[PDB]
Amino acid sequence: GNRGNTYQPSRRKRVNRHGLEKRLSTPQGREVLLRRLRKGRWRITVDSFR
Amino acid sequence: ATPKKKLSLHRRGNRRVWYWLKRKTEVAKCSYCGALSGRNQMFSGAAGNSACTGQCVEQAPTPPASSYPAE
Amino acid sequence: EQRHLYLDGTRTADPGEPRYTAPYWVPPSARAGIPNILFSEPWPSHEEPQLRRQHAAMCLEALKRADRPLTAEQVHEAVNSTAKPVLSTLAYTKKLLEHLRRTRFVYGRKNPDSMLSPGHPDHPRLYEALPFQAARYGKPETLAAADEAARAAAIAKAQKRLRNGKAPYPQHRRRARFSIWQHELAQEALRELQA
Amino acid sequence: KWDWKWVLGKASGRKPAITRPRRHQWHYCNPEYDPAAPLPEVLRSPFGPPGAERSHDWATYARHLQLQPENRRDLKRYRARFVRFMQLRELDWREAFQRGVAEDSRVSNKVARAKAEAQRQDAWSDYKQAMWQRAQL
Amino acid sequence: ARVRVRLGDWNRLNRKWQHRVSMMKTMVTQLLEKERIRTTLAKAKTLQRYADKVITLGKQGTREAWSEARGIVRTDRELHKLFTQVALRYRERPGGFTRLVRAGWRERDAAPVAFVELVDRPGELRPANPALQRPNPLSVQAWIRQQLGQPAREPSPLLPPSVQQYLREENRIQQGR
Amino acid sequence: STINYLGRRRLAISRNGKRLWWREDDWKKAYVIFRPPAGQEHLLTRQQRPVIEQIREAARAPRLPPRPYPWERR
RNA sequence: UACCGUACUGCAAACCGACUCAGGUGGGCUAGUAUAUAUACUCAGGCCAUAGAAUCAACCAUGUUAAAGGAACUCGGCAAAAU
Ligand SMILES: [Mg+2]
Ligand SMILES: [Mg+2]
Ligand SMILES: [Mg+2]
Ligand SMILES: [Mg+2]
Ligand SMILES: [Mg+2]
Ligand SMILES: [Mg+2]
Ligand SMILES: [Mg+2]
Ligand SMILES: [Mg+2]
Ligand SMILES: [Mg+2]
Ligand SMILES: [Mg+2]
Ligand SMILES: [Mg+2]
Ligand SMILES: [Zn+2]
Repeated sequence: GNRGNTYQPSRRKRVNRHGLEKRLSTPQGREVLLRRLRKGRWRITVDSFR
Repeated sequence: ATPKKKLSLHRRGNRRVWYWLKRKTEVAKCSYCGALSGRNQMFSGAAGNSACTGQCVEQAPTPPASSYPAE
Repeated sequence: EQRHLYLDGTRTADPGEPRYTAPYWVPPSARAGIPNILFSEPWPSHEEPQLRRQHAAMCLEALKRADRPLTAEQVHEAVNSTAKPVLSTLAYTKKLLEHLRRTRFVYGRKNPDSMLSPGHPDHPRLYEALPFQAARYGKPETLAAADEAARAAAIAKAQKRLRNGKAPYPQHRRRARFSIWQHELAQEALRELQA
Repeated sequence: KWDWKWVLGKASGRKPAITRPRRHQWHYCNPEYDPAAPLPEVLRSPFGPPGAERSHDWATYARHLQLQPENRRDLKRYRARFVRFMQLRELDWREAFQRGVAEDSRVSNKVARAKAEAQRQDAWSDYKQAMWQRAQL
Repeated sequence: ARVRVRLGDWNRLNRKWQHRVSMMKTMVTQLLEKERIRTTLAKAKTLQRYADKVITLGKQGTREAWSEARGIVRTDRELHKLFTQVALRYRERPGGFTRLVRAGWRERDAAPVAFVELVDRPGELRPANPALQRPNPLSVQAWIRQQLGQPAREPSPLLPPSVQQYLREENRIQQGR
Repeated sequence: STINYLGRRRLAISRNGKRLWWREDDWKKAYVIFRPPAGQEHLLTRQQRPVIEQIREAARAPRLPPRPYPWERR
């Protein structure tokens, strides 16, 4: 068994885990977003776009 | 299977003697076009020689032959 | 018109044996200083396929006109005796008849008084010349018996496949074989016969 | 209506960045695409019959849905099977075209080789008879 | 690991033997289709030996020779050329139908390169030598070839006058059958 | 007929080498088929040859060469 | 009868493994000898670009053959051979 390939990509799972709405659904996710804002990150979440 | 110290400039030069190339003591020079090659090798236009003027071969007359061209 | 020497002389060349295309006869002690290509070319002459087709057709028509078991001797004599025009040797006639038998156009039977075990290739064979080219090679009664045995084996394998969890016969997806090429090929064929 | 060197793959086409069209895009990747021409009823590929356009395939769907009333159990599965049949039939037309063109080309080259050998032998015989004739003279 | 050069045998040319024979058959077919080809020295020497074998087989002119060359030689346009033009061209030559001229090294791998061509043709690079050299009957060689059992082996035209008196006859034509 | 396109990626290397990357604004491409206005319909403005001969000529045609490589000289 | 997808790749040099990585990656379609999607050769189709060039080193890996013997080898017939 060769390791190293733990990242199996999937857009549904990526948006459903680290998206905006699961971050906003819980209070501590909202303080995660708030300290992302206080640090000054250009990308707030993995699914943000314009 | 591993160097224990760093090789010095003198020791490195002594070890690198096998890497050097020997000079060639003969060259075949075409008087016209100034080309240079070995005496056993064709270096005219059929081989690589963009400077060839054909003066390297000074005589080539062969008009007569007879055969069946297969078509 | 299709008459050529053998290079041995005293015979004529069948399609499939070396000819002699030199215009004048020269003996081999004399021709010893000449390239061999200047007497016989070593390749087939590009007309032996067509002549072999014509000779086989004449052998079949001679076997067809006399509806009797007709061994190699009389089929050779029968093809020769219709106009040394054709079939210079018995070996060429035997080669044509065995090729016709291998393509299921004629068949073979035993020769009485010279049986020599009929599978031995030296055995003379009786040729019957069946009218249509058969789809199979053997006696039709034996082919029918083998087909009944194979059909019963097919039923047995299907029943054994039903006791196990499988279909009786293998089910395959139906395919499409028509295309633009076949439609246009049909149009070309219809115009070709139409002219 | 088609540019056949492009269809067989031996010429460049209109929109050369495609190189493998689906059922649609055959009409617009054709180098001989005429905008003024009317648009066909079904918009088929090449490799299929001339009657393959102007013929709706949903008559097959309704026909085998009507005479077999037990195909109405899973209707969505039935429709998926029908669409899969449509793509598979488009592939089988291509395969039949390729096999037909290959079987034509085999006998065409097989005839042309024998013609070339007949020409070569009839050219050699003239030279040989010329040599023996000049030996006569 | 078997010794091929140093113990006169065929070169290996970095290939398995079936690939090696197929490559030589392709190159001899190419050598007689275009009469001068250019390649590396090892293939050039192997091609020269194979060309001598194939050209002599074409010089026999027999049906078995045609059958053997039919598998050895691929083109069929050039099977005719080997049995007719090449056979008549070298009908009296005792081997050595090909010359080799070295042409330097090639750019992709610095391998030595040789030009291999058929001799005695219009477009060759050195004058050929005659295959035969008519002997003076008033010299030592002719008398050695009389006391010892040697043939005359003189230069000859394609059809000598020794067949002229047979071919002139109108009763030796058979009408063409 | 409408096609949605992404913007082109743009590279505009800086005073220190950074690889500044841009993206043009996304655009939609429309293919509009028009119709002749009134009475002017003549400006659609277009011998034979058999399609069997077309396919047979396009099957004996020489193949397209494989695409050369950007470092390859031909 | 609108909107979104439609290029290219997809057992892979374009995905997951730091790589042009011998690894991992789901479903479907298919011709003949022929008979099973196994096996040998082949159809349609595809490929012979990512180090090349010769040659007899020793030695290493993977195999073929071997006279007379035959587990006597070895911790142990392990490995090969054999059915
Ligand atoms: Mg595993
Ligand atoms: Mg990682
Ligand atoms: Mg070795
Ligand atoms: Mg082999
Ligand atoms: Mg759309
Ligand atoms: Mg794999
Ligand atoms: Mg790794
Ligand atoms: Mg890989
Ligand atoms: Mg194979
Ligand atoms: Mg390579
Ligand atoms: Mg023994
Ligand atoms: Zn010069």
